[PDB]
Amino acid sequence: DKNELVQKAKLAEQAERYDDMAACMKSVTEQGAELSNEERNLLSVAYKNVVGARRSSWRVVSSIEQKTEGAEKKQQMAREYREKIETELRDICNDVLSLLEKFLIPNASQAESKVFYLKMKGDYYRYLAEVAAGDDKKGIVDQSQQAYQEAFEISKKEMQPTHPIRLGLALNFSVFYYEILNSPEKACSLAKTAFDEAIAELDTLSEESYKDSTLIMQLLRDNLTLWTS
Amino acid sequence: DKNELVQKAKLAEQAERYDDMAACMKSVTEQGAELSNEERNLLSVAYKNVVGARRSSWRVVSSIEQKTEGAEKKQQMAREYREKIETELRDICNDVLSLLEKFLIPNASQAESKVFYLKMKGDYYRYLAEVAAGDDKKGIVDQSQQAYQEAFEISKKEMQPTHPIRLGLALNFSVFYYEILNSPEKACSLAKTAFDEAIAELDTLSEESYKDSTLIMQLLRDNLTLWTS
Amino acid sequence: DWEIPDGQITVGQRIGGTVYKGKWHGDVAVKMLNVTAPTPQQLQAFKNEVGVLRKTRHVNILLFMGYSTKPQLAIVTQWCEGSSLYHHLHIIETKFEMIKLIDIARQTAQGMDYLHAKSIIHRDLKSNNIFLHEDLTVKIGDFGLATVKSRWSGSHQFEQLSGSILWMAPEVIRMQDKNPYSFQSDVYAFGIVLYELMTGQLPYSNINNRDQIIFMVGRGYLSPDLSKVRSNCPKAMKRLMAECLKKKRDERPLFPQILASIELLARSLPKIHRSASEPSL
Amino acid sequence: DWEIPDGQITVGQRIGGTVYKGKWHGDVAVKMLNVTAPTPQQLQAFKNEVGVLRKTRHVNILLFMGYSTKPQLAIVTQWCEGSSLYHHLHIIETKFEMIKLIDIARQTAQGMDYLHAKSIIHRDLKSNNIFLHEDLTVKIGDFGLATVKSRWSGSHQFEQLSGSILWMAPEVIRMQDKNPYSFQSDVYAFGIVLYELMTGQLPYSNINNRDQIIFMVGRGYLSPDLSKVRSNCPKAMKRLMAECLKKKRDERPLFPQILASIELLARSLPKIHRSASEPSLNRAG
Repeated sequence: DKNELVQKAKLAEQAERYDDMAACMKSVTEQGAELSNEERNLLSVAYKNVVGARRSSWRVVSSIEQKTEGAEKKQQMAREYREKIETELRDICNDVLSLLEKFLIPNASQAESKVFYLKMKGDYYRYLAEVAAGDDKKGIVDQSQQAYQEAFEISKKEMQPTHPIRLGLALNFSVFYYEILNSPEKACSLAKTAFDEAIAELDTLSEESYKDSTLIMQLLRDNLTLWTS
Repeated sequence: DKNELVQKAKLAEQAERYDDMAACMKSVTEQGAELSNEERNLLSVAYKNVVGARRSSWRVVSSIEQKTEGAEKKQQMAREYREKIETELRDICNDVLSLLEKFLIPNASQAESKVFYLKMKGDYYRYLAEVAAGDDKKGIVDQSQQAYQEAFEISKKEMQPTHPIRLGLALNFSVFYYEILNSPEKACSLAKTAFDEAIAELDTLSEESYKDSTLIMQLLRDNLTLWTS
Repeated sequence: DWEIPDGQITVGQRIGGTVYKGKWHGDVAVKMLNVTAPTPQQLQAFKNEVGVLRKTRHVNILLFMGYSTKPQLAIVTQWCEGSSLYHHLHIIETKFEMIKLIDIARQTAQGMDYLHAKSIIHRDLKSNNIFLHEDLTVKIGDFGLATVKSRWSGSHQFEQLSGSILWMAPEVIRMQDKNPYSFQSDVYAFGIVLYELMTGQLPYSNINNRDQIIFMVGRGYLSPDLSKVRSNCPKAMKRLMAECLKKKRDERPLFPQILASIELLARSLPKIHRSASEPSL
Repeated sequence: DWEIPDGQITVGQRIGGTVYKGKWHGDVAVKMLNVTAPTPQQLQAFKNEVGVLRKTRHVNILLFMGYSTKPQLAIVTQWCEGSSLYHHLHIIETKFEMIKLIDIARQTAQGMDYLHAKSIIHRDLKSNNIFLHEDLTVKIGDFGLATVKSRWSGSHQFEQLSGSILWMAPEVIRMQDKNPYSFQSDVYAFGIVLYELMTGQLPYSNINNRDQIIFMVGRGYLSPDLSKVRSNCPKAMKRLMAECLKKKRDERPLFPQILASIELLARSLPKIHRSASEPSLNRAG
């Protein structure tokens, strides 16, 4: 019952149980019908929290693995755990990504929905990239670039420069440039122009998303200052 | 290899992965040999963190269950999740408690070790009590009382009043009185006398456990002030 | 003298007269006018606002640093890192502990006590003019409506009522006297601040008619619903809030009595953690 | 006016004229004299010190709050929680990260830049008159020797040299001019502060003869051993320290050039930080 599955999802969220939360919204999405946008947001929160817990564990242990340059035994132990954490992290990304390919992107009927799910697809391939090594990696990076790019094209054409979603896409796509493709200048100019373009049209801000747009603009500018360091 | 299992355990701990941490020390304890006391502490940290995550989830959802006084549907949903969380929480407590009955309490050779593991047994039965309803509950409460009491008897006879472990036992045993047996006056006088007795013998503090003793004395006095509210 | 020779100030971003983040011996806040031709009324406004700030040196008054005339009329003050109390309470809904909330009350009172002690009535105290600097120190700002009590009652002249309605005392709204402002009107505003602090919400949330609120508050029909205070709010605070909010201005306490109360409110109060039990070493 | 009517101030503990922790609209610091009969020289001292403080409003100058005359001459300022830079560096040996040390340098420079910009020479800058307020903000205090530059070389007259020797510039020690103080003498003191910051120790630790240090520094024989800077000290800082410490005062940089160089030292420095990854919009709530 999509409305039960959704009500439990918010219960899961208040209890800080994001894997339960993510399981509810997963099965909602699987009912094959277009997600509402309170629904869409519930799915995005769940999986961002579920995947983010693994990303953060990965980074801690990956770091231990590098600070133990043999120390072979500690380094072997760290490597093994890293790879165990990776495989949780890949299952999570593949889960999301198959939801995107199978239901959410095909059912997206409005432009804002397509930019949102294509960004998300850019995001989950980027999390797979953070963690890919070798043969896998170029393919994975290409897919992330391609989703962001498509999203970026639609959002430039359809949305106001201060729209939270267009701003967030520019934020994440610029992060992809800097962090995954090691191209800081491209990252800086993508973020600079998204910032300047939103300053040029502050009249387009609305009461109900004012807050998010404003926060993302600040995050754009903070990365820039970090990247120019 | 007890020393491998222990080295991974500290790795688990730094990565904030307390279920892995708890799994290492479990299998250490199972090697049947007396735990060292760096070991003992690693086991206690792991399971305190593993069980505490469930206790805290239990409290959130138990609360939702009471604030949804029908609201039958929400209350049914909350009840179900509560009970799912309970059963994780009981498995964890039983796991610990069978380690205590089977290895740690029988192998405890020094007085300080017995007070530590008997307190721990008081603790895990108390966590089961927090969560028991009806038939189970008196038995469970009796066992908690009995472990604390035995511990309390040994610690009064063998340890200095400022010993962290004796102070902690008084702290937890007083919490058991107030919270599980709803006897605040008994709880207050147990905590007051443990505090006053440690003030009387500040010369017994030593360089290396000064800090813990001092913190527990402060916690004794904070509960008292809360309980006298 | 506090005139900053032209050229030294380096205006940057904007925030909300109008306020910019600038540069003059470090980060500063710049509040210059955007009117190329300053009317003699905007001029006396400036002269007056500077006049008041000049008399303030206290850790809970936002630090006046100097003024400029040349490029545009402007007031320079310390820069603040961190948000307004408004922002914490109604935007990012910061989950302050009750001891912190009491402390914010206390500091805000401290700054107000200091102003009144030098005869300054702020006249625009709210949750947006109270900054939690570095999240630790309350700095009261925006002295654009501030004024000094004149010993004579024939120098009040006339002034068009301005200000945010949610913090305006009934007597101010009614605007029946030559001068309806008093130390007590500032207290009332602080009363509404207690309300935001102890409840988490602005007053009159069910009413969205601006003119209706002005009319019903001025008339006595409408007043804050004190039942909306959160349950952890010390009884002494609820009482103190209701006292600051009294309709009959003379029935309101002044800031020493406010600091005398809040001074003992947190003095004989119990900030504990209940759960305690036994935390891992 | 900043005269605090008698009775309002409530003097308490002591710390180190003489300084007490008191009460006046919150915790304050009270520096009143213990001389029942203030000589007209102690009087002009007071008048002058108040005169200087009155002109300061900046987050890195310790906040003057007002003065009292009645009971005993006294200066009231903000209270500080937390220790002096002296105390951190040589007493509790706080293990600051190099980015923090640079930042302390930067703020100290910021406060000095502000004073010099209004023509105040502090004349007693050291590691004991620099407070890390709440461990986060440098407040420069003790303006007991502070003075304002007179346009006319007919006011210096005669003042008996006083101050801590480890921070006194050679020209000040020598005391050959009518007025050997300058913005540059303050810079030199700040130079010694850089020394404490980049090395962890006071200068001349092998010498314990007070008069010898005065004599050898004034003469040019003695100067800080820059080799004692810790290895994590950015080369730009070592250079900047050696420049502030130049014996020929005119060769020393002033505070804008010091604040302009320090701003760049932290610009291209080795620091960690960096984050902001798809900061979970979370347009829920």
